Amino acid sequence: PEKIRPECFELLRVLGKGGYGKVFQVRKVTGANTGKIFAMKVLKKAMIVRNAKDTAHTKAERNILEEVKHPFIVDLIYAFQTGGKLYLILEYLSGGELFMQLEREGIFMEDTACFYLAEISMALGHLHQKGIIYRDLKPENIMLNHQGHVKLTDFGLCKESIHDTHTFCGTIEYMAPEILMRSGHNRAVDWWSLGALMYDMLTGAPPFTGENRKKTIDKILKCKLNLPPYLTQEARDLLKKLLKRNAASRLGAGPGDAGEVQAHPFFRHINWEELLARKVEPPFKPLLQ
Ligand SMILES: O=C(Nc1cccc(C(F)(F)F)c1)C1CCN(c2ncnc3[nH]cnc23)CC1
Ligand SMILES: [Zn+2]
Repeated sequence: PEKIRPECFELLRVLGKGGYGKVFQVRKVTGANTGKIFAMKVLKKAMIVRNAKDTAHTKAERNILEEVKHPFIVDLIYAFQTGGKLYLILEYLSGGELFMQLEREGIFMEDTACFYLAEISMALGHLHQKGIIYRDLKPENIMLNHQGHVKLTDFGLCKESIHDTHTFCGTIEYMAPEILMRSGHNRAVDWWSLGALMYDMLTGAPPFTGENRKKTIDKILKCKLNLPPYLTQEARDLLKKLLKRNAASRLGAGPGDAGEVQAHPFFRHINWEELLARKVEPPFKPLLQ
């Protein structure tokens, strides 16, 4: 049996740092996967007990996450606790954030947006089946692997550096009204957020923005959707079906879940079997760019 220790990993570079802890790119230097590169998160258990909402919740989420096998969800490989720290060993993802692609491109062609949103919808469908709600599809929460395919990566504890309960840490621009109102929610919040992300991809900004936090929340709650005249009929129709205040009435909120969204005419050109098999050419290939 292999004894996993922090000493099994050499540190290569820092990928992130915050109040809860720190993320490293690492190389495993002993055991079966000697030489393989991973992402290693190191969380301060002392900090976790302090800043929290429900550790049982986030623990259960990571418990499920560890067992998930899906091409568009991050692989949480090992998890162990020694010292006063929690170590999470994940697959290393070299393609950067979807945020970075949007920053570069300004806005996406509809075919580009369609590709990413399609892969994301399959990840969401799988998550819901396994009992996970993603909550927040801000483009920083979606990474790309070396090929340019989506990996959902933001689970469990709040990874923000500047905090605020952790609902309002970081941008709330992609989160459903009922999360912000703390009025109770379910997987329908994910289809809202997919819509907010789609809107950002196609127009350059999330749907509801304010000069400050208070005004932004007010706009999200009012949910007065402004549909740009320059987007296709299919894009506008999907957006109006996702970005609805009535959570129950969102496309995807019914019993078919992701199947409802995937059937929409906006995705008419997607071959879902090829997409899942990652046989569809991504719009952007990190290794080549
Ligand atoms: O966790 C992160 N940031 C962060 C920021 C502050 C604090 C903390 C914490 F306390 F949790 F440790 C974490 C990001 C997660 C996604 N990232 C990955 N980068 C590369 N391979 C990856 N494989 C899986 N994820 C990635 C980049 C960083
Ligand atoms: Zn926080």
